[PDB]
Amino acid sequence: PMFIVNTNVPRASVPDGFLSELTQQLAQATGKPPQYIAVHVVPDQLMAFGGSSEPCALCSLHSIGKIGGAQNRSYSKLLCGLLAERLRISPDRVYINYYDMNAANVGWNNSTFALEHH
Amino acid sequence: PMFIVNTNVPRASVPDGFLSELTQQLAQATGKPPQYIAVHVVPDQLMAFGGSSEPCALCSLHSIGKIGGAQNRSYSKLLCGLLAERLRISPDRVYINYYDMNAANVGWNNSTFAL
Amino acid sequence: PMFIVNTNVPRASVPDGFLSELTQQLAQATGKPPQYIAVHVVPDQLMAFGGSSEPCALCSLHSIGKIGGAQNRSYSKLLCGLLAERLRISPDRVYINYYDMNAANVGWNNSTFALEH
Ligand SMILES: *[C@@H](c1ccccc1F)c1ccc2cccnc2c1O
Ligand SMILES: *[C@@H](c1ccccc1F)c1ccc2cccnc2c1O
Ligand SMILES: *[C@H](c1ccccc1F)c1ccc2cccnc2c1O
Repeated sequence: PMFIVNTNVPRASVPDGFLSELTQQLAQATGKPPQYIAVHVVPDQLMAFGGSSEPCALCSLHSIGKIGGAQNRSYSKLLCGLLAERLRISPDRVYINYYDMNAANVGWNNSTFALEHH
Repeated sequence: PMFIVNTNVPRASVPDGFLSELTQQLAQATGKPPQYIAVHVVPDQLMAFGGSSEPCALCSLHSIGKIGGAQNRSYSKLLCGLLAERLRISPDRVYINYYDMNAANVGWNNSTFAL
Repeated sequence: PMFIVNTNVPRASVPDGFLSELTQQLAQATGKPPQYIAVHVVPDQLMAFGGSSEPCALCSLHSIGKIGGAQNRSYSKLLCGLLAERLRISPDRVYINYYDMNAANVGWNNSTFALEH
């Protein structure tokens, strides 16, 4: 699982432990061990949301499975809550794109997660 | 809908009004209200296109529907036109990835748009 | 085809020649002419892999076709090898998302690559 946050919030406003908190929370939420989880936060971005440059975030979550209607709603509540609490971004100025990745289309460690066939 | 531009053009070369013009033109082209539209411009990037570092752009447009053959060709004309005029990037050094998003896969305001 | 690398490795550590080597190696691996290949490298990123801030990279490769089981494993070996050699990033701290794009969903030069209908 991989979570990316792009925001116009300044770098100094990103709490020091934010990456670890996202990692732990995403581990719990996805049921995947933390060792698999990647997080990427990009502050100070030039963005508009609804024509306004008030604090906002455009995000993506990639996962192999564990993606879908009810699950995604749960992720949104969790992640909007963290962005609101830690970065002070209103949940209605956050977008999160969810991607259900096929194991064959995720590369890692010189190979992919499609190990079953040649 | 959501549009991202990554370019090696310097931030200083990004004109006042650019984000707003993108927002307005995207609202027009996609038919979605301006309040929906998110735009994100990332200048000063380390990029090569065809092995050359002349001005170029790599872009994406996500949308719930309104993605398709003729529509995408129309978006490309619109967006390449703007990037050429405003950022002086040649249209043949722009790539735009189009994504048709399912509403259940776009999160917003503590939920998704399937709800 | 376009390849993006986001990494917490500092810009100073990105070696002269890196983008060009990516460009030429990707042309070779995809069998596509270099003229088509776009590369984008983003250093100095605030990111974690497994909760650790040791060097890591999150990457993507988009291609119209030439995406699939064996091909992607080959791309991974190639690109992890280059990231390891050039940026000193361990292959097990690299993720690469592969996207098989439809020609109708890739814009270029005022249009797309779907010209048939
Ligand atoms: C999550 C993940 C991380 C980076 C890019 C794309 C992804 F889907 C993930 C990583 C590894 C993994 C191994 C086995 C089963 N599932 C996995 C993931 O969902
Ligand atoms: C590769 C490519 C570049 C940018 C975004 C998405 C892509 F798939 C690519 C570029 C151009 C092209 C022309 C004809 C046939 N295939 C092509 C590609 O795969
Ligand atoms: C715009 C949008 C933003 C991020 C990802 C994908 C998108 F399409 C958008 C926001 C909300 C919305 C609601 C209903 C129908 N379409 C919508 C959009 O296109």
